[PDB]
Amino acid sequence: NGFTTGRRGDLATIHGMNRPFLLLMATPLERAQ
Amino acid sequence: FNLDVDSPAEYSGPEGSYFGFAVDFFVPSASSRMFLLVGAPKANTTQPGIVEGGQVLKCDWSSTRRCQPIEFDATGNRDYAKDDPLEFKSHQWFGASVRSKQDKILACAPLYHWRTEMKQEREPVGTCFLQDGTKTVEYAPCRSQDIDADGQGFCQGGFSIDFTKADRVLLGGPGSFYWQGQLISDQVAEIVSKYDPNVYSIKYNNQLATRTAQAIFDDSYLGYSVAVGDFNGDGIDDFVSGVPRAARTLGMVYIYDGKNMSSLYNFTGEQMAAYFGFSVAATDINGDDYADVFIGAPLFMDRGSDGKLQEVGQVSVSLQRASGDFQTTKLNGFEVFARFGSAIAPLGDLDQDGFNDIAIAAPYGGEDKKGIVYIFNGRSTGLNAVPSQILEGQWAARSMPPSFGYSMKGATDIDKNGYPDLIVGAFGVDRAILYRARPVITVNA
Amino acid sequence: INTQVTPGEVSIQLRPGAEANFMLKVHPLKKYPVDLYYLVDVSASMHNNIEKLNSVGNDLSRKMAFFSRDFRLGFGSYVDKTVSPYISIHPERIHNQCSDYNLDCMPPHGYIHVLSLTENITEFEKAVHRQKISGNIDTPEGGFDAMLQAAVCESHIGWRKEAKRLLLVMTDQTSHLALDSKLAGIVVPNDGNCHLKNNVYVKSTTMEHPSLGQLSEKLIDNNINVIFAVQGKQFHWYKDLLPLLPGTIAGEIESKAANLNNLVVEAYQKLISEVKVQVENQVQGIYFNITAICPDGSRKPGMEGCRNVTSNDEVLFNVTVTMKKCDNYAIIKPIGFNETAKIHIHRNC
Ligand SMILES: *[C@@H]1O[C@H](CO)[C@@H](O[C@@H]2O[C@H](CO)[C@@H](O[C@@H]3O[C@H](CO[C@H]4O[C@H](CO)[C@@H](O)[C@H](O)[C@@H]4O)[C@@H](O)[C@H](O[C@H]4O[C@H](CO)[C@@H](O)[C@H](O)[C@@H]4O[C@H]4O[C@H](CO)[C@@H](O)[C@H](O)[C@@H]4O)[C@@H]3O)[C@H](O)[C@H]2NC(C)=O)[C@H](O)[C@H]1NC(C)=O
Ligand SMILES: *[C@@H]1O[C@H](CO)[C@@H](O[C@@H]2O[C@H](CO)[C@@H](O)[C@H](O)[C@H]2NC(C)=O)[C@H](O)[C@H]1NC(C)=O
Ligand SMILES: *[C@@H]1O[C@H](CO)[C@@H](O[C@@H]2O[C@H](CO)[C@@H](O)[C@H](O)[C@H]2NC(C)=O)[C@H](O)[C@H]1NC(C)=O
Ligand SMILES: *[C@@H]1O[C@H](CO)[C@@H](O[C@@H]2O[C@H](CO)[C@@H](O)[C@H](O)[C@H]2NC(C)=O)[C@H](O)[C@H]1NC(C)=O
Ligand SMILES: *[C@@H]1O[C@H](CO)[C@@H](O[C@@H]2O[C@H](CO)[C@@H](O)[C@H](O)[C@H]2NC(C)=O)[C@H](O)[C@H]1NC(C)=O
Ligand SMILES: *[C@@H]1O[C@H](CO)[C@@H](O)[C@H](O)[C@H]1NC(C)=O
Ligand SMILES: *[C@@H]1O[C@H](CO)[C@@H](O)[C@H](O)[C@H]1NC(C)=O
Ligand SMILES: *[C@@H]1O[C@H](CO)[C@@H](O)[C@H](O)[C@H]1NC(C)=O
Ligand SMILES: [Ca+2]
Ligand SMILES: [Ca+2]
Ligand SMILES: [Ca+2]
Ligand SMILES: [Ca+2]
Ligand SMILES: [Ca+2]
Ligand SMILES: [Mg+2]
Repeated sequence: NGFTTGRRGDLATIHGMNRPFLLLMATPLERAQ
Repeated sequence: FNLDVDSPAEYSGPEGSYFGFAVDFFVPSASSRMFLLVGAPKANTTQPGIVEGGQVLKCDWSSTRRCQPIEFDATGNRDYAKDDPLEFKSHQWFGASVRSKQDKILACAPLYHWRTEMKQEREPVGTCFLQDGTKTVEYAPCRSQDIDADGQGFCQGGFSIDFTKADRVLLGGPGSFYWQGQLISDQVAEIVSKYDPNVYSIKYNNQLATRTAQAIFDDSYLGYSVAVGDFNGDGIDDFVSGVPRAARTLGMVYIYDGKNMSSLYNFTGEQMAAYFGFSVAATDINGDDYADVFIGAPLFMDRGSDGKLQEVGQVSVSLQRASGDFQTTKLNGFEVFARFGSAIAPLGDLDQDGFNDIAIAAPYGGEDKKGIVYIFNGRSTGLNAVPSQILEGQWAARSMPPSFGYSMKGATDIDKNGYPDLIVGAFGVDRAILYRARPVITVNA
Repeated sequence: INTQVTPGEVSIQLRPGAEANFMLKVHPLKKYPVDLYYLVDVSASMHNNIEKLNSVGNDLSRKMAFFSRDFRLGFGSYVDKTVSPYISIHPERIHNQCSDYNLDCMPPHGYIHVLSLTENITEFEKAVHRQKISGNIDTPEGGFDAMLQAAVCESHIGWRKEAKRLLLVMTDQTSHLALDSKLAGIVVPNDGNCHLKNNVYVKSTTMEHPSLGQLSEKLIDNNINVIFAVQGKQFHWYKDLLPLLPGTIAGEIESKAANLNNLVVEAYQKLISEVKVQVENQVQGIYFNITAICPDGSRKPGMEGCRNVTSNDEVLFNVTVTMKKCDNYAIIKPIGFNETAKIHIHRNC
């Protein structure tokens, strides 16, 4: 997803979601030690 | 003023088949007989497994009104694999555009969906069948290897067609490149000689076409209507097409050089949402040997006396001059909501004076909205802005409005009385009508 | 009987070549019961803005507690005509145009009426909260056909004759025109009736869109005050059409869309601070001449009338009826108002 041909028209916005992304899991800054 | 409304030659097709959506004349000089040509985009056919294909019924004038459908095609859907149809001919609106040279017939289908080769899809590319005497061919330059909504997948090729005087076919696809539009020109001398009944994407050596533009031009609808005529003195006809949603729905009209498809002149509308370029017809209305442009804007809203707006329509007349300029004049409709300027067709010389003539139709005008056609006469100055004759439809609306005046044709004498004639199609009641131009005598008291 | 437009009726006799006159006074009232309807575009492009409809429930009703005696709201959605080439006709895509992106998009629909006008704001919030988006292919979208359907169907939507009918059309793109339907085989002009059978627009797929003139006539006939709320650059497109559409307002929605309640309330104030008239004359030879007398005394031509009106402020229209040729009546009405003056012109030849 997100790599098929350049979609213009009404589908242009929808084309961008489910794009390959990152899932970050880190500790909060306020709970280090 | 000489067209005879006392004895109109009648015609009729099947009920509910849109008989008369497109009309023309057939004059094969070899056989020296005269035939009409009427399209029925909603007609049923003999094709197996196809419902509502479309028919182009060839109707005769010489006292026999027998309309025999031209067998442009008889088969059904060709297939890619087992139970994998390649094309979908059902509801294809075949015959919505009929154009005839002396010995050729070109009827196109704009709503012909097909299963693209790469993946199972339904792309309305459209196709055309060019019958040249005995040989019959298929013409479909918008179904290619590079198609999608991005490409010319939605081309709807064959929405508008015309013949150049130099044996070329000008084809207009409104929907390609996300509805920017496209024009395609190609010569018949190559359409016939390049047709393998087992090949779909055919490359034509001497084809001319217009390419992709920036994304701000979407929904322009270039090719919504085409016409031809010489406009830069070379002698070769030049491609005039109407793009009725350009410039924030103002409407524009483009003129392309007929030798290399290079832009020459532009027009532009003056009101938003007026459909400037809906109809285009290039004739020679003042008799100065220079072709003159006509442009239709059926939805133009015009200020009333009190200030209230009225949607009456407008036709723009633009007289070509020898230096590259255009002397433009406006011309407004007569009844509100009548869509004056829907159809424009040159008439030749309807009264044989020396200046060609023209006729403009208001399909939804008239009493009880049956339809009205107006007849204009040229002069040495230009068009004469008061219509000499008013042609009115005689048919009531059965389910939908009769739409008398949606399509019309002229400039060919079928009686051979010396004067050109006119056929009109009131497709909302599945009828076509032929009118005859009476000879004109000059009494010098 | 009439309270805001006086006189409500006039009987006059004229003879050819003569001119008469009278005075027509329009006094706007203090507070108006307001009926607002959200004709919302729910196409795929409008997906980021449907979620911003959950704030307009109570906030706006608080903003409009002083400008109105009571308040009502409604909902409704449109995308486009459901035929090729506007939607895809693939059997997988025909009922969910988003399927190639794994979305739970709702099946496309010409226009669906959702919630008839109600004073229960919790109902409006509930109706809005459960709403999904749809999709199609073309860049423009069929908004004008939905506008006509919402304007004409009266007892379905639930308009009040005693109210100040308002109609908000939330979109972000240009709309389809009348003759754009020829690409889809729709060559039947719109008839101007409305065809909601089960709160779904049945005839979206058989007759084409309305034109600007027909849309404007249907809007002004039903006393509808349209407030466009466009978001992208197409606000300018919706703005340049205002001269062609009397009695319509266009606001701009910023990217943050925090300016929606303010958009509605400022548009309503600008709407209530204006008076203008037109005449629907269907008699032969009689020409009406109307010059408006503003509270600042300006001699405006009346067709756009006097602006910047408030209450405690009566606006007077100077009329001049002519009698040019012989062979009914004419009704002169302030656009947006609920009362009309019926000039029962007698003619004797
Ligand atoms: C009648 O009316 C029509 C329509 O209004 C008009 O046609 C339009 O013509 C113009 C000009 O020919 C077209 O606009 C572009 O023209 C440039 C020409 O390049 C030179 O001129 C520009 C002017 O500023 C300079 O900036 C440029 O550096 C050059 O000096 C073309 O290069 C354009 O092609 C672009 O599109 C191609 C396909 O997408 C690209 O492959 C190409 O590289 C160009 O891309 C550019 O723009 C992209 C935008 O995103 C950008 O990403 C790229 O990086 C690059 O910058 C283009 O042709 C316009 O498209 C025409 N419109 C239509 C509908 O045909 C007629 O000229 C007019 N005729 C008369 C007689 O009035
Ligand atoms: C062409 O023939 C077909 C049938 O072969 C007709 O299809 C009819 O369509 C209507 C509505 O779509 C149905 O109610 C009928 O049941 C269909 N007919 C049959 C026999 O099933 C179609 O109407 C015909 N076209 C024209 C223009 O007459
Ligand atoms: C206004 O509408 C809300 C719903 O949007 C109504 O609240 C519901 O009331 C019923 C009882 O009749 C409960 O079963 C529901 O759970 C309530 N829903 C919510 C979301 O609270 C409310 O009753 C309506 N107002 C009036 C006066 O009836
Ligand atoms: C136009 O609106 C006014 C006020 O918005 C309406 O006047 C009300 O009429 C109802 C009965 O129709 C009365 O019960 C109210 O007391 C009136 N209110 C005021 C403030 O006068 C008027 O009826 C409306 N006219 C039409 C034709 O609908
Ligand atoms: C309202 O319009 C009438 C005309 O219908 C005006 O009457 C004219 O007033 C001028 C000013 O003295 C006279 O010269 C004319 O003879 C009057 N009659 C006509 C037919 O012009 C009247 O003055 C206007 N009132 C206002 C306040 O503008
Ligand atoms: C097309 O042909 C005309 C004919 O003279 C010429 O003027 C024009 O420059 C040509 N355009 C291109 C792109 O070759
Ligand atoms: C209307 O009145 C103005 C001045 O009050 C005048 O100039 C105009 O000619 C009049 N028009 C008609 C149609 O009476
Ligand atoms: C509108 O009315 C208010 C109050 O009467 C006044 O302050 C303001 O100046 C007026 N606007 C114009 C443009 O005169
Ligand atoms: Ca040329
Ligand atoms: Ca000329
Ligand atoms: Ca002549
Ligand atoms: Ca003849
Ligand atoms: Ca759309
Ligand atoms: Mg959209």
